[PDB]
Amino acid sequence: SGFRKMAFPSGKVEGCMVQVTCGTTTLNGLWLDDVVYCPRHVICTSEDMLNPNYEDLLIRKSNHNFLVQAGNVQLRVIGHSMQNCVLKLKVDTANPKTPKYKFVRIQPGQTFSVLACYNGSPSGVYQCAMRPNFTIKGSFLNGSCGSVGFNIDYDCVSFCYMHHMELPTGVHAGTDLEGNFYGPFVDRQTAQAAGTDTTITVNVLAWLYAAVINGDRWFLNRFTTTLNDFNLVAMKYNYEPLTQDHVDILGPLSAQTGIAVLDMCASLKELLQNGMNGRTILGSALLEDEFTPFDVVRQCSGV
Amino acid sequence: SGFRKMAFPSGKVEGCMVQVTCGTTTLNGLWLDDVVYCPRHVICTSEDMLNPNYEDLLIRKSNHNFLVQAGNVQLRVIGHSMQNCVLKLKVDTANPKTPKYKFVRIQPGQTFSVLACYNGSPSGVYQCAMRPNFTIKGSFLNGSCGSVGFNIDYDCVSFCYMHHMELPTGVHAGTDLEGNFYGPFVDRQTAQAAGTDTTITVNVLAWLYAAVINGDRWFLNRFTTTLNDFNLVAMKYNYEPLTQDHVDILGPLSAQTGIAVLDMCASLKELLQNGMNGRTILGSALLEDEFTPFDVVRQCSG
Ligand SMILES: O=C(N(CCCOc1ccccc1)Cc1ccns1)N1CCc2c(F)cccc21
Ligand SMILES: O=C(N(CCCOc1ccccc1)Cc1ccns1)N1CCc2c(F)cccc21
Repeated sequence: SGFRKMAFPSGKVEGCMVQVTCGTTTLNGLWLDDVVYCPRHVICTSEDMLNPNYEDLLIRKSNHNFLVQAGNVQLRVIGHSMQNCVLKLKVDTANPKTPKYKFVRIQPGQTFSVLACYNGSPSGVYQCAMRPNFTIKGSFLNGSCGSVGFNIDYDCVSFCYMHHMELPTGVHAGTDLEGNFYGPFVDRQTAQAAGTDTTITVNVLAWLYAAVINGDRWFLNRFTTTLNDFNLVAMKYNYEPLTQDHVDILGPLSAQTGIAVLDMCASLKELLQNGMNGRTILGSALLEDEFTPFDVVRQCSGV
Repeated sequence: SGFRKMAFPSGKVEGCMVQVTCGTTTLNGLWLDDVVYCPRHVICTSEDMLNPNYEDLLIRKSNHNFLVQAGNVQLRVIGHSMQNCVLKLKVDTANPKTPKYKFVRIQPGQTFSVLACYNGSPSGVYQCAMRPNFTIKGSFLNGSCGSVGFNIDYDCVSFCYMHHMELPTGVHAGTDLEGNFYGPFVDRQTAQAAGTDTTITVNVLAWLYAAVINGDRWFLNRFTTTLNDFNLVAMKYNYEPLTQDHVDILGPLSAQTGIAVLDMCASLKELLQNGMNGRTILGSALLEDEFTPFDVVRQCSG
């Protein structure tokens, strides 16, 4: 019993965090095998950030202009290249703590754990969702760039996010580990702003299934809905469209609980209309959208 | 920017988690040097749990009654003893990944990270507070017993909690690593209930200071209160009394924001009475009480 925002155990990632310095700029890098990955803006001054030409900034650098520290130990850089918005530093030592890993690009609505780091030293771990507007609602201060997001499956770490910047609303933007930004954002100080965000409907439905599994049914009703009528209503509350794919993904939870997906949809419609009337669902007074169907299954009793 | 419930990185503790089996009962243990710590109820059958005589149940056990698995590797048990409600198994191998550590007992209102584990295998990490009623609002299924709570300072792990049981309301109870329970609970399956809980006032005020630091300001006011009048309100709404010590601990945040604690109390006083006026504070439609003043400073300025 209980239901918590739970992160993956972070130890496999902790052993990969290093500090990268170029000039007066320090941030975090990810040391896997003999490569360190970090945001390419490490090669920029503050002045450079308005209109950087990364090709021109990088060609002026030699390997020894990059200082990489792994705990107490300096790693020697013996090569560098840029891939999209990520700098890849070849080092002369393979990380002996490299876990089984892959690089994955996630889609909006997917969750991951973030290891927030400063000066190559891990500070804290929390769970995030990729918002529909391609931002994350993290907790990051100056010095956090190059902190990573990940999932773990068996003993395999799937890296999906690297932190690059803060937007004016206090949310965060970054790239996959191939250096491609999530969303329309750029590693340039421009007037970019987060789009108006929306609620991740499939996740809210998963979390309502979690509430049922943990023994709460107060919010159900005697109605059903068509998928189209559900979407017409939900969109009036700035909820994401629910697709047939989402309905399919919810099948196992439907089966475990005996509540048809469109019957849970009718429940959600009524919750948006009514509020909670002084009640809570899994300890929350609002509808939670940062647990995926997978996350509910992961955490909840299968009974 | 941003404000998130954050756990400590768990790697130092991951390297200490093992599986302990006695008969048909399997749960998690903590392997530090050549000793494995786990709940003593591992020595019980389901029948024994109704009215266990732990003294007798342990005397009847030998080293050979215990299996300890560290990953793929069986550790041989070469000694056993009990300290309060914790079983200590001496093993033939010192854990090479033992961190610098201490055992500390925490106070209600204090926070810690939990590494939730099953079959000696870490599955997830989250942040908890020790509630005033000495329970924790965790997330634990069968097989989680022996999962631990901890804080980290520099390179030193301070272990403060070991999971023992679930209560009927779905909250959790356990011990410090010396086997002393938090709260008026016993390791027997008999009728037990969480006391009516109360809200950790100093933590709510800390979180209101966090909201101000993150530019959430709407609940500030000109109008203020006394400690006495505030505490009359606190008592009405099942909040813990606010002490002068609490007021002192919040001093940094008072200074940073220009908002006196008793002015923030009047804000909180209005929120408990008048409510939240449709609104949210840091994305919450409840008053959050599981961030300490230290946790806010740690995350906002660090
Ligand atoms: O948002 C930030 N910074 C760093 C600002 C200083 O950037 C620099 C950059 C280079 C040298 C010295 C200083 C503050 C953060 C808070 C929490 N997370 S990152 N950055 C860093 C990268 C970036 C962009 F490419 C575009 C817009 C903003 C930003
Ligand atoms: O709450 C639990 N259990 C385990 C029940 C099986 O206990 C046993 C114990 C021994 C042998 C066979 C079976 C369910 C949990 C859910 C989430 N966290 S623990 N326990 C185990 C210990 C305990 C007490 F000392 C007093 C009351 C309840 C419990």
